[PDB]
Amino acid sequence: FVREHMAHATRRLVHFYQARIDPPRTANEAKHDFSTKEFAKVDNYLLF
Amino acid sequence: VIPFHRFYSDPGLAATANHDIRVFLNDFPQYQRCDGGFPLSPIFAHEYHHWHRTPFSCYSAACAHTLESVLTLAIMHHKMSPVSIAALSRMGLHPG
Amino acid sequence: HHWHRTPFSCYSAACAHTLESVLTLAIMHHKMSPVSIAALSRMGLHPG
Amino acid sequence: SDEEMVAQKVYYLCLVPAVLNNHACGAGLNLKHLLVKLFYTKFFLLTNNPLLAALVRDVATDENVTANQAAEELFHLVAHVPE
Amino acid sequence: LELTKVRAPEGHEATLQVLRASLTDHQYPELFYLIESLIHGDPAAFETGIELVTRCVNNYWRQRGLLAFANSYDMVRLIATRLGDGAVVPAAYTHYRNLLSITRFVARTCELTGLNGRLCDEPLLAYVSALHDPRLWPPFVQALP
Amino acid sequence: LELTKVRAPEGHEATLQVLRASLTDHQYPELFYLIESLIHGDPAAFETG
Amino acid sequence: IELVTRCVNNYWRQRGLLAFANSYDMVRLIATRLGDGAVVPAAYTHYR
Amino acid sequence: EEERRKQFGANVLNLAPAMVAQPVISTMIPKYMKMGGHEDKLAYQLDLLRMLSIAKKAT
Repeated sequence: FVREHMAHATRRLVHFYQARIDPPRTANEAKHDFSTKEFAKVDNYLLF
Repeated sequence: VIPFHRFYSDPGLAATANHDIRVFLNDFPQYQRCDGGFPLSPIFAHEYHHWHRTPFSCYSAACAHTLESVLTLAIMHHKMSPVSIAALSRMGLHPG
Repeated sequence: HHWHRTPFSCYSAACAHTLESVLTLAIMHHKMSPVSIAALSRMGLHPG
Repeated sequence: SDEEMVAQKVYYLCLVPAVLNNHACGAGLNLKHLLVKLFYTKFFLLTNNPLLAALVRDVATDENVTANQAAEELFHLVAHVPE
Repeated sequence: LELTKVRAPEGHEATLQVLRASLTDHQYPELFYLIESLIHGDPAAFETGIELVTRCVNNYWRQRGLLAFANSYDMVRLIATRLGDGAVVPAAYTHYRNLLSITRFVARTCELTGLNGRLCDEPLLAYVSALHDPRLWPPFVQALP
Repeated sequence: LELTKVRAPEGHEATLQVLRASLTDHQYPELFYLIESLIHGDPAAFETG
Repeated sequence: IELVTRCVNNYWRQRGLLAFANSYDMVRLIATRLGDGAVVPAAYTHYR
Repeated sequence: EEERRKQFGANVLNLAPAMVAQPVISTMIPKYMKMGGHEDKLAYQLDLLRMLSIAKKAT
């Protein structure tokens, strides 16, 4: 959702690591984590 | 350091480039990994808006090199257009 | 109270060379944690 | 670092003992008593030291870098000796 | 291995045979043991004693094909990071770099494919594989982690 | 691949092993990183280089 | 040493078969001695 | 002051006295005067040869 109004990302990029806290990965690497059969099991919370 | 793309972030590489990333991995060694999967900056946080989605990188991080991954990434770059499936099954190439 | 036990040393004494024992000591050092069994069976790698 | 410690543990716990078939034993020199014989060969501004002139000339040698010339570099590296 | 399906290292069999031979040779020298325990894994020691360690490795490889400073990960790591510019050791440096690459590839299989996530204290690989928690220690510490 | 049946490269995987080494190297030297980002892909910039 | 090791190098340079191989004590002394500046460079493969 | 220069060079460091011929061994002796622990006669030896190692270098 953020546009951030890109000016000098080469210096405004390390500021996110100046921040110490990381957002959750938003379902994509979890969709990679859950193996192919467990993606179809009830173990998968991202069935929906 | 510029970890601008999801293909193009590397934990130890970005840490030894700028040690703020080394402080980030001091905090969070869960990404300090070849697969990794960094939260990857509000700038270019647009993973869904990216053309290259997550399983490209999370395939390449465990891909098998030498003439098959080089070409199968380009086969993973087949479009999912309706006309792409059309020409694809038309030439008999099995879609995804 | 040692971390490594007699099966580690007594495998390494009778081991075979050429990266087989090198990688299999690394896989012998998977944990018997419950969360290790959880993540391991969701990898599909066999718990020991 | 974390990758450093993971790599050191992988090396010293998987790669080394599988190579050696546990022909290993972890030793360390008696460096305080050892370097006394290294010290005061003649002066500076050599190579009459027994068992320095043996091993240095026996292995670490060159036509450029002789017994004395190679013992010079180890005389430089005396400084940072740890416990 | 079939979880990984990665092909990073190249000359692994000849590399581990050169390591085996260096750690089989009966008169692997006192001087090499001295310099390795003396440099003690310090890069600020290695960078001061380059022209001894590099010339000594190179003359030892020229003497006999098995390489030098092999038993210490810190010695082979500093030899990896600095040896080679100027071609000090032309060919056995491939075996040195392959020792480093074997450590990296076995660490990848240690880390596997697709165990992300962390508990509030520790990452998940610390819980899953015992190489990744710092609770396990290297048996030869030269700089404390 | 089998719709095409083309075999244009022949030292392909050896070249990719050399590529693996070249883009692996921890001691991949420094003037390389200077010159490549300097030249930035131009024959007019490159003919002086 | 100046006799026996120069004799090993001379005899391997003469004939490709090696030297002092009748005795375990002699082959033990060769395989232990070599490493003193590589007197016998490539036949120490066969001795070790 | 030459008395302590005799004492540390002769009784502690155990050398025949040529203290002033080398400059860097001369400067460590007033520091070794102030330091105790003379029972361990090897530490000053090893503590001085690392300074002699510093005194010539090309790094």
